[PDB]
Amino acid sequence: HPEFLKAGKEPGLQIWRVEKFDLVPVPTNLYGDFFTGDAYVILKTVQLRNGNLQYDLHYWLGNECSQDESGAAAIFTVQLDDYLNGRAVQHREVQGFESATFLGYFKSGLKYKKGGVASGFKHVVEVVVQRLFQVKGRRVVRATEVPVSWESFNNGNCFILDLGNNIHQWCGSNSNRYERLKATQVSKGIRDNERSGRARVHVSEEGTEPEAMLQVLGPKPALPAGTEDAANRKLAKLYKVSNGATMSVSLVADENPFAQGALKSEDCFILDHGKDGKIFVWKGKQANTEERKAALKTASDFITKMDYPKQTQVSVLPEGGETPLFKQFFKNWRDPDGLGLSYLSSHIANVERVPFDAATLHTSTAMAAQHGMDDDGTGQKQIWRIEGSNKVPVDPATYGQFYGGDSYIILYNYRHGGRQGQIIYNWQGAQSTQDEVAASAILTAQLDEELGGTPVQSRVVQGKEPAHLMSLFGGKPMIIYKGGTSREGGQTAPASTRLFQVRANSAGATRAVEVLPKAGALNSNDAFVLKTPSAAYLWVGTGASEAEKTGAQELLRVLRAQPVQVAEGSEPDGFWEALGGKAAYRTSPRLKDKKMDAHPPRLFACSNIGRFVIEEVPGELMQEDLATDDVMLLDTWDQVFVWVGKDSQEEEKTEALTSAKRYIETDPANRDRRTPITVVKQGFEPPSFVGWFLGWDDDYWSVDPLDRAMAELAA
Amino acid sequence: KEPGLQIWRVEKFDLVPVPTNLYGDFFTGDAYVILKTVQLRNGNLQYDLHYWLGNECSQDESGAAAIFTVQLDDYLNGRAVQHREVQGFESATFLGYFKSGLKYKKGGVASGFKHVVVQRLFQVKGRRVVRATEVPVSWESFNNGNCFILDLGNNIHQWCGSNSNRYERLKATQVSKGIRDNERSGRARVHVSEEGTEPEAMLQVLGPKPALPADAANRKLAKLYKVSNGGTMSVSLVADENPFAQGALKSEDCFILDHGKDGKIFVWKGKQANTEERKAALKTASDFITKMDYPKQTQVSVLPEGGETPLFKQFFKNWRDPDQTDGLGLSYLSSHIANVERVPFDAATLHTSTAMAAQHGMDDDGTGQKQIWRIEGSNKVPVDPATYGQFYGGDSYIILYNYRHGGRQGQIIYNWQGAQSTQDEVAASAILTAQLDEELGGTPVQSRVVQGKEPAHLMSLFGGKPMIIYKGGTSREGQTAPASTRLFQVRANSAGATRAVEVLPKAGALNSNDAFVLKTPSAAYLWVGTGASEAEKTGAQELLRVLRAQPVQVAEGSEPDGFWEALGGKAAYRTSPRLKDKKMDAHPPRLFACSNRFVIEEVPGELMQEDLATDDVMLLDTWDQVFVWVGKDSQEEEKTEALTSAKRYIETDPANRDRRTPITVVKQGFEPPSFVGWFLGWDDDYWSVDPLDRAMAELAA
Repeated sequence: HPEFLKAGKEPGLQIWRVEKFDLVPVPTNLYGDFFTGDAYVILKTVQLRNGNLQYDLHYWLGNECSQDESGAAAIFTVQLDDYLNGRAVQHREVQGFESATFLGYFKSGLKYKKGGVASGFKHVVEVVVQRLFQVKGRRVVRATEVPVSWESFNNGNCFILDLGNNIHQWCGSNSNRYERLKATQVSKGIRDNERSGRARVHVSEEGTEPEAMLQVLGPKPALPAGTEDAANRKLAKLYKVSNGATMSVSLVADENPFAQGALKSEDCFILDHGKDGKIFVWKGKQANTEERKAALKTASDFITKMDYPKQTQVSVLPEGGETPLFKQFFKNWRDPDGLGLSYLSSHIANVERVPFDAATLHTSTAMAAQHGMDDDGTGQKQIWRIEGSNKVPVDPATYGQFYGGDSYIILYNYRHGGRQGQIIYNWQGAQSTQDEVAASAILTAQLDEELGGTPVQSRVVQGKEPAHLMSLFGGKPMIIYKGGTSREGGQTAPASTRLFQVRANSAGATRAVEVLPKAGALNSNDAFVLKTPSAAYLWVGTGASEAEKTGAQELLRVLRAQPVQVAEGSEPDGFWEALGGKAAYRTSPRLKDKKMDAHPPRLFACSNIGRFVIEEVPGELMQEDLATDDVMLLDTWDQVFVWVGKDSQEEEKTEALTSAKRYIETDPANRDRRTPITVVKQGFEPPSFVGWFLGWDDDYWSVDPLDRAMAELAA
Repeated sequence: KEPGLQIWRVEKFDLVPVPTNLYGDFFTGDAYVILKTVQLRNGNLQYDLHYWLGNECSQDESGAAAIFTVQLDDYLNGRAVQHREVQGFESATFLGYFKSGLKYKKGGVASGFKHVVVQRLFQVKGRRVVRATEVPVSWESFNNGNCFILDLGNNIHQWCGSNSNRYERLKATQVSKGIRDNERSGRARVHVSEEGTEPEAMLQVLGPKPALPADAANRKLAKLYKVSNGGTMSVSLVADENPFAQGALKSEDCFILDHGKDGKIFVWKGKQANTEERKAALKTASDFITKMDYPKQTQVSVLPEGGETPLFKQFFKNWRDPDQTDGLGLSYLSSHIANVERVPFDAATLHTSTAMAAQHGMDDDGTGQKQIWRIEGSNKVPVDPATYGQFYGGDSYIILYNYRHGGRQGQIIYNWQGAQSTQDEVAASAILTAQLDEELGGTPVQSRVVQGKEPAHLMSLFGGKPMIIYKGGTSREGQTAPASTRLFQVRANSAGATRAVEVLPKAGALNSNDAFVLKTPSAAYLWVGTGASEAEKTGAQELLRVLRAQPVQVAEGSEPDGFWEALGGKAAYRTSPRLKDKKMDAHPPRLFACSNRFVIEEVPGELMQEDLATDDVMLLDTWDQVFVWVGKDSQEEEKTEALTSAKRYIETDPANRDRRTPITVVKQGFEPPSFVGWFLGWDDDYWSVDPLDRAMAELAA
């Protein structure tokens, strides 16, 4: 096709409308307008850090779309992918049920217009206009063209009466303030993109309609009320498809942590997630082109076969160009092989990576975010141990040591930019008795309130310490003992033979974590420390580095022993006697600075009818999307931030921790239950949260966001 | 207990709450218990338990109140600092709770009067501590130096003597206004007047007006006794002379720090003293007051081991709490700085936060225009700009600095006095300093520095190059030869900048916190202690570039043995870590008025611009520096003794302060940022209206 040669040559967005089995370019100033009676093809091109080009191929089906118009669109998708050499990821998008990736392409929102080719309508920028859009949606904004009549309105939503030179935006009496804010975007969209600027926008609500409005629609009658999932979404299954060349499927894994090696390069599989709205088709590199080219028809037969809604999202992925959300259904997925990985998520492609440099940290929110460090860790701090129902100050000589039968609270003073903040780390030991971890959690909440509700609150449980917590002790390592307690009452005797993994972080800080002394608790990239009655070893891995060694060295200074250095694979035998054998340890290195590519951040909104629902926020992360009446989650991989809007309900405010946990337990990746949670208050966000938002503004909430909008680009 | 302040009146062996809007009214016939609760930055609660005794108080409710305070100190786990307060003689801490002064009312429980048709008369005395005493309704109560209030209920009549002072009339109006707002819930009019303008209402009740009427340098020496049997109490002197050894306080005993010549005695309870003896600390202290024939009003503080107040601790040489370099704060947090937000130093943002400037002694980044002269004979000689930042200890210099902070510029004259300069030359620099000041409008700040105790902001004036301070010799030209082996100490400030001070090359002159440099005939070391960061050793590097020698970097504890011999051995030095950030906690800033016999009076409570009296000379004692604020209408003698007044404040201090402490003279209307930044609520236009003219207008009526 002639358009295939214009396609995917630069990074960007291309949209073609399927027009009697031809691809016809949509005018760029009109991207995001779609005709309900038509089908389209969308190609998104991402630059790949290493200069290569990556392709997301969508087709979009309108509700009034003909069955030949949708078939043409699917044919073009298979054949465009083929022109780009199967390297692309494909998406089938149905109106109103589009995927998060697609929705992120459209910042001003989506508009669904009445008509299509069959009825003789076109995108063509002399405007005699009389449309009406019903605007709905909170994070994803959709304006649906509707009949121009009061019977189309309701007190819940915002409506737009487009009269050409004047655009009338009208807000329901029950329209929420933030919804009103999203609707102003579609209006300026009409003003700036369709009218090239020369048009004026008018805002009103019930009982304030201008005469222009009342002329077109008539006297206003009385209006009814608006009408707006669950958290099953953890389980998934996997099938092997057959006879792409009439379809039969074989179950290949029934629970969810999946064996990567069940993906045999000679076949095609279907990752089923239909109850959360998604199915994937995985194409083996050596599957026969008859089956590779029927992937989408395969997918729809499978959707019919299990009786899922026809709106279900479908993607097809080529072996080796898999997406993070596909890869996360599998145990320990790793690429067989540069900068960046398989897939670079579009919403984070624009982010410049910033390596760690401790001198300029106080200057970069991007460094603070990308490395999880609010400051060098050298500020003032206080450390307590819970004993019954009281905080008991820790012996300051032992700051940096933590016993796993205890629970601690650490109040820490951070400075970044020229700004002060506080963090309250609540560290919950693995054998801390349940009455004490609970008291430690309540004592943490009270301390936060006694200090004005502004300190960040971070729950950590032993073994999954956040990076910033390790950097609090000078250059000394955080030492984490398996059990026992430092309370004056019950000193214990430590174990016979003990083993300490000593890992380091982006900043050079170390933590020494006691693990069971078995050979299989070893990792290639860290230093370790064994202690027998006889001798005291300092083992060091091929991937270990010096600060792992400097760290493991002063651990032995505390354990009152003296080292015997040992390199990997070149071990004395009294050593691997001291573990009850030899087995195989973890050798595969760590993602380090590729963690952001493998697990990009994700922003969700979350709510509690007695059921927990989460709705993901598409696109680049923007402060604008932090609704002050909402509770949001920012899922880094290493940690989950919970951002509490000032005007959220107090039942949701005090559940913040539980919502994060319920989010983590229902994750289809089988997330570590110990993953740290960090609650953060609107107006007091720490650097390691704001760094992720290009365009954070510190006075943003000083003027109300809706009052700004209805003026700043209004008049 | 949350934070806040709670007052109960002791009524027939019972604790009865005082209505909170009447806090500050005390019946002269009653006794009261007062609990001040403060929050400690780490969230913890800190308790100050006072009981207060009116002059007309029975010995029985005065004993009831003492029972209630020891028993309430019980409920709070022996953690509170306790105080006995006697009418007219209350501690500074106590008086800082009552912003509008105290009121001493006639009556008590025995005569049947509570706090709950009015015709009383109050006499108002006092300038920093305003006390209003209820007096008989009659011209016989009046005099011409004080202010009086004739409370007629719906009308309140403030009357000012002709010889009363303008700032006293100011404090009287806070009393009047208080009565209006608190006792009459806003619904009353205050009527001010003087002699001859008495309204008819006043002359109707008082009749026709007849013709009317109109100690320091001791506080330095104290002693310390051991207490047994607090049965019949016996004591034993354990130290007789001011600076006390922390060790003398043993945990099994109780001690009485005796400052009776200055009106206070302390009781210190150890953790391991038996429990009867501790509950008797009030009674112990009283008998000690009897045995020594001290006035019955002598103030009494009882402290628990580990929660001692910073005044107490300053009677000891180098108090060091066993644990705290870590944690927020220390033993005690003085109530008046308990609201102060703590800025850490950040040079980009310094020009915005006067609070940062105060809290670290830095009026600006140290980079403005400067001129430096050296004193030869009786003249200033411009120093070689290429040698700026070097100072010889046989010279004295003057340094005129141009500072900008906020939107505004100001200037500081530093007068550096070398420790070996000749008396005539150092005295001449002081005369010349004050002359450079009079010539620049009288407005610059003048700061006197002695060699070896240089203030933080001065050692920030020289790019990133350190201040180098050689012990002897002279920049004038006759320069002589350096000593064969020389030891240098390199300290850093909170702004990163550093200062290199030559010391005697010995062992006790090492300091774990600092970089050092030692030039022997042979080699050249760069000993870097455990506590020294990277600005300390990048300081010590260009001192090696000026001495034109080359280094052999040595860390602490692990030193080649020719190092220790170019010293003459290895003796014991200081390992202590310095307070740095918690300095403000150990030594909170106090504000004083002085008059030169030399008398000083502390100003209680939160530091308030309002307390800076235009006809006064005031001392603001931060710890690293004494400010003397000079009121634009004080008398010329007071103005010209400002330096020597400060110098006398320092010699007479019980802390045995360092005689080399910097002194900084400051003029009303021209205060530097590192001074205004201690007064939250500072206003530049404050003096653009007479403070009494403002207050008698819109504040009152």
